Amino acid sequence: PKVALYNQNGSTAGDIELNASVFGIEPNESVVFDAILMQRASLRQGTHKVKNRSEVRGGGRKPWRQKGTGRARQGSIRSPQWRGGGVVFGPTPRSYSYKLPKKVRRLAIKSVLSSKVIDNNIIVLEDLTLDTAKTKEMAAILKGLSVEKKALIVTADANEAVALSARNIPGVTVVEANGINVLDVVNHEKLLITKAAVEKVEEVLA
Amino acid sequence: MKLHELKPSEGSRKTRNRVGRGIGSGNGKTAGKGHKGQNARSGGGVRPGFEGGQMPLFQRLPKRGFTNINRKEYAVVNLDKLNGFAEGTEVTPELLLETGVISKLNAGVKILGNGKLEKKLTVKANKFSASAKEAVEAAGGTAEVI
Amino acid sequence: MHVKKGDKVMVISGKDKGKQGTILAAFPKKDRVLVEGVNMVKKHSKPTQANPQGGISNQEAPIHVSNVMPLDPKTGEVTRVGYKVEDGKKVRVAKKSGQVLD
RNA sequence: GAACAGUGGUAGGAGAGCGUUCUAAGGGCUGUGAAGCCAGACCGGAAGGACUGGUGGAGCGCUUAGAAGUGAGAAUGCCGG
RNA sequence: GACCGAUAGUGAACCAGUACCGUGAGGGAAAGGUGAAAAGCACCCCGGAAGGGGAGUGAAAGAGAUCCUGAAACCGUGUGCCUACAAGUAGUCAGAGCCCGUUAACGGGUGAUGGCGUGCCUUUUGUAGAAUGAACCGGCGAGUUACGAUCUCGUGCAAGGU
RNA sequence: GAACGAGGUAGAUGAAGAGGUCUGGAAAGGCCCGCCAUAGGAGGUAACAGCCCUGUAGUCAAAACUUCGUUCGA
Ligand SMILES: [K+]
Ligand SMILES: [K+]
Ligand SMILES: [K+]
Ligand SMILES: [K+]
Ligand SMILES: [K+]
Ligand SMILES: [K+]
Ligand SMILES: [K+]
Ligand SMILES: [Mg+2]
Ligand SMILES: [Mg+2]
Ligand SMILES: [Mg+2]
Ligand SMILES: [Mg+2]
Ligand SMILES: [Mg+2]
Ligand SMILES: [Mg+2]
Ligand SMILES: [Mg+2]
Ligand SMILES: [Mg+2]
Ligand SMILES: [Mg+2]
Ligand SMILES: [Mg+2]
Ligand SMILES: [Mg+2]
Ligand SMILES: [Mg+2]
Ligand SMILES: [Mg+2]
Ligand SMILES: [Mg+2]
Ligand SMILES: [Mg+2]
Ligand SMILES: [Mg+2]
Ligand SMILES: [Mg+2]
Ligand SMILES: [Mg+2]
Ligand SMILES: [Mg+2]
Ligand SMILES: [Mg+2]
Ligand SMILES: [Mg+2]
Ligand SMILES: [Mg+2]
Ligand SMILES: [Mg+2]
Ligand SMILES: [Mg+2]
Ligand SMILES: [Mg+2]
Ligand SMILES: [Mg+2]
Ligand SMILES: [Mg+2]
Ligand SMILES: [Mg+2]
Repeated sequence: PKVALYNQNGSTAGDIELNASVFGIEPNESVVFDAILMQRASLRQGTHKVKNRSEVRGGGRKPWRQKGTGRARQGSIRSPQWRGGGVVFGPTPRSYSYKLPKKVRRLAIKSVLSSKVIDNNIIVLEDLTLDTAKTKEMAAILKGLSVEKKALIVTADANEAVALSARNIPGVTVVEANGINVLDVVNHEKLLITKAAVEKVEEVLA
Repeated sequence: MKLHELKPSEGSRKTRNRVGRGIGSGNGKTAGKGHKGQNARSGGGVRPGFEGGQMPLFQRLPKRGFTNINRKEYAVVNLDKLNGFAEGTEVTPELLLETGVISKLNAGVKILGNGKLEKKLTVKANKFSASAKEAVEAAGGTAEVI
Repeated sequence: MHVKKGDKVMVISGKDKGKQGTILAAFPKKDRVLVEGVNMVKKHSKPTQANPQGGISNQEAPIHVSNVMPLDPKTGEVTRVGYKVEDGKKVRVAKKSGQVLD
């Protein structure tokens, strides 16, 4: 699709034609849901455990004889109904990761990119280039592009100065073209992407 | 999508049933297991195929046959699949495998005679059905064994 | 601590906000200081061997060190603290002016 | 929306929901008083939900989705009173 | 860290492998929170003291050490309605009288008297059961997870899929 | 055996608001304004702090002991 091309300073240098196979598909909402859920599950560390009745300290002996005392029969002071007892079926360390088919992954990232173009929240830049790695300059650039809220900045390769300048601004994330991903795209209002990065994204996804 | 307005595909996700959580649910108390007996017990139930001591079906019936060490399975290709190639193509196992017409070679390609072949082809395969050889030669082509 | 016994400071936070005084004592371990005329308390002391009258007594209670700032020598306004080395000897400097504090 | 019919129920099958803790994203509330607690003649078909006042003195809802140590009146249950 | 938050999480947030138990091997607890700061209540009064009542401090003392909150059982003080001719699974529906006055509703409290009415749970052909379980209140306390299988539903791609 | 380099075992330096004003026991909160940011990790501070403190990013540092690296007969 046809989109305005901008400079850093915020002046429009004509238009650029984004590949329709990437930026012009009908977004598959069910696929994007699945990709978001899958990606958030991948982030979980899953480090959680309880002690069952075997793992709690002590508890070997029968607390009192089976018959004759008038008490309920009990097998261990760490049986699960005892205060201080083992837990029945609590958490155990585990992974929550699973893989979607590679074609579903392709669809999902195309969907959210193509949805950014519909919502007019893509900003293609001629190039993005800071003289000094200075946060004040990045903040000025984002002001100029009318980037009020959160934004994902996508460069073709690692750009140390852009990375460093945006690092400390809240809700701005810098990423290489390789590093683009569904959750980062959907969780930033504006997508600032360089023309070099657009070409690099198209290369892979188309 | 927006992370604040996520919505699963209708019919993609159901709520799990949680038994033994009160009478209103319809699986309170006995948790759907009925009353007593081996099937209601924790860890309970007889092993698969057990018939409570009646001689199990598998044990009533005789073992049959043997397995050949040297069994050959061929990747079979019917004539309809050869129809997808270009005219005058030298169809080989390596091409079939590369194009994705077959997934695994196994003992070799065998050509079988299901469907119709219009296109003339030089088919090189390990085996042919009598039908398939005839059908390849009838279309003008060649059925070389390799 | 960024201030020490004898420093003139301004109280920047509390009931005594905007009150200047001298640090009478520092308590590094608690990160508190005692500032003259600041954070006065009425201690109800019984008769002892030392003071056999007893009575209620107005004394300073210490405040958190992060509620005081040293004053800039030049302007007389609160300053943050830096360190430079003069004559092979480290000194505190008012970040506001550049002037040495001590 | 109309008509017509139906709606006792144990084991049990099926469905639709309520509430709890945590997370993410919106959005909010709160020292001009959060949660909790106490009280009331309010609201919803139920699970339940508000509002007002008191106590309390710093945290907490809401929406959508996710994940579960997710709901107790009984076990001569365990611990405390 | 879509792990715990003081019955949890380590047995152990605290002087815990302690105290305590056992000849011994060994078993094995309970017990966190004044306040921002001790400013931890000078002084007066009752009392032998404990403990109070003032006065002070403090935002707060009904934050005073048994010190954040402060439920329930349980124990009391006061009193609006009822109660000493009555036969009671204790309610429910009917109902005067008396006392009140609300999230304002064909309201609230009490209840002479009338009708009806054998708790709950478990287990049973059948339980008010003279069968079982629970003194009461509170907290804790039971279909989970992993890896495989299969079916339904959903999605992607499709003679291919991965 | 030495030399050199990078580490470890202490540390050092380190930007920017007591901004005004409201409520309050207290302001880190509200409202209205600034500013720093290779630093908006964290903890603390009389309520919730990038700019109050300890710090953080970055940049430096070792007498001594120690780790690793580098160099010096078909
Ligand atoms: K069942
Ligand atoms: K309240
Ligand atoms: K019980
Ligand atoms: K314990
Ligand atoms: K009656
Ligand atoms: K009996
Ligand atoms: K401070
Ligand atoms: Mg054991
Ligand atoms: Mg016996
Ligand atoms: Mg435990
Ligand atoms: Mg079911
Ligand atoms: Mg049933
Ligand atoms: Mg039951
Ligand atoms: Mg049973
Ligand atoms: Mg039976
Ligand atoms: Mg059965
Ligand atoms: Mg500083
Ligand atoms: Mg009926
Ligand atoms: Mg809570
Ligand atoms: Mg549970
Ligand atoms: Mg109980
Ligand atoms: Mg507690
Ligand atoms: Mg414990
Ligand atoms: Mg002994
Ligand atoms: Mg109170
Ligand atoms: Mg408090
Ligand atoms: Mg208390
Ligand atoms: Mg009579
Ligand atoms: Mg009478
Ligand atoms: Mg009778
Ligand atoms: Mg019988
Ligand atoms: Mg029995
Ligand atoms: Mg009994
Ligand atoms: Mg410094
Ligand atoms: Mg407070």
